[PDB]
Amino acid sequence: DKEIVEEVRKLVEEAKKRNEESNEEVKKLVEEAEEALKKAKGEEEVLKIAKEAFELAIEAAKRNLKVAKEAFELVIEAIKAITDDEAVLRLAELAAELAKSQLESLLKIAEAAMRLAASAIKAAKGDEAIVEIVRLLVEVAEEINKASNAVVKFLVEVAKEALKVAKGEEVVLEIARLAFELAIEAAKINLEVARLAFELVITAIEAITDDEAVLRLAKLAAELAKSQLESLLNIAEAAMELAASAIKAAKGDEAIVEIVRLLVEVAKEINKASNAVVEFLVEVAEEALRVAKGEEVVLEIARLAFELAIEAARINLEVARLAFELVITAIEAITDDEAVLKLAELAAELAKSQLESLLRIAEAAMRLAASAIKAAKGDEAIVEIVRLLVEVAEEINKASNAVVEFLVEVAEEALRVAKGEEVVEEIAKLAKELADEAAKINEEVAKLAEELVKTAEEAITDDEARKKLRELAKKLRKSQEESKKRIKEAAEKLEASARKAAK
Repeated sequence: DKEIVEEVRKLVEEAKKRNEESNEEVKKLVEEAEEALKKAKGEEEVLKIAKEAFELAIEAAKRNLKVAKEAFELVIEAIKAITDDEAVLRLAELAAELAKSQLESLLKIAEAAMRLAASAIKAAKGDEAIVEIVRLLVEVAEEINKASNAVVKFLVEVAKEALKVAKGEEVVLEIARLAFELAIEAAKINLEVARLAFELVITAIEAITDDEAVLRLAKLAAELAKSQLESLLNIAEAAMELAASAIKAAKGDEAIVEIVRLLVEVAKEINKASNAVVEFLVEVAEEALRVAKGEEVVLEIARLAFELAIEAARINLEVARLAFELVITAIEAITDDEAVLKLAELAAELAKSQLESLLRIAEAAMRLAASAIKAAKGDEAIVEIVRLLVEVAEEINKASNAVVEFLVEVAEEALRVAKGEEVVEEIAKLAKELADEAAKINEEVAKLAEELVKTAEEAITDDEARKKLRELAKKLRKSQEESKKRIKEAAEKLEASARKAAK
């Protein structure tokens, strides 16, 4: 019991002092390369130094996983024994502290690699050398996400094992709460390494002369942005299974509402981290549009940033769909009309989050195009930017509709189980408001898009381009009116469900 609770306690301490030595050997490793870069008078030699230095950091990241995986595998073993639920919780808190250490050590590795790339950029005179540096840094940061998610997948595995042994309810809520906070902590570690790597691409831009490399730094920025977004999506998928497994061993209804309530909060941090990395991506594009002197390059930047924004709305949508099936699952294990009414609210709260998240994506692609207009000269290239823009807007309506239909699908299940009359009435109340909040976003998006076509029409002369820009304005109002219709039809389908299920 305590003779093996003390054992894992001593295993975590050494694993944390190995991590403390892990990035210690990395800080010394970076300073050496910085000393060599400072003195090495070369250009193919600045790259070979950064290359093998980035590779040493990638290996040290794979080392931290070899420690954490062997350490987590041991914690699982000590859970196989131990009868006391009062001492599984001890073992569960020890695993959370361990994974928070590996992720802190992983962030510290990327920060040291972040320094090395900047040292490689000063001692690099050619544009071709700068771009090969950033392409090597994106390689390191992409393995930092992969190791960060691996630590998360192995922690939520430790939680799953401790849940099967858990007999008491309050022990389960603690296990769930402890491992949700780690997914949240890991979500912010991923956002930290994104902002760092994005600011390096900025300093890489400020050293570039040609317009060719500026496009290659935007492509390299778009690569990391999808990498950061899918890395957060995997985190969301990790907390989903932990939420489902925490419910299979959940005692009663109050424990399941609280498990879903904690689940929603994680899905929030995923939306707020997704938003923050999309804004960061747009600034790098804005820093790259300001310096671009050619329209053949300006178009390629906005088009790449809009693909990111579109893919952001789709990952915003999957995280919603992940959290919505889980809410449906929780309703299946609820016997109280009070705890099923409190599962519809937390669903309608996760819906308002995805829409405010969708809007912030839209607002980001707005100022992206706005900067593209100013960096564009000629009515033709201006219209194509608006074209690529309302494409983003059309995928904001569709993702909004899908967000509402997912919520109505959840209301349809809570209704079928709500055997009480005021519950049927309450579920319908809090549901139609998300449709009013949906049409409110659909109008906010349109106003935003309305300012942009007016902006484009001002910097336009060639009458034909005005006809093209007029066909897009008609296109945009068309898509948001359809989206407005597909939202009323959802509330109409749902208003005829409190009718059936109630007297």
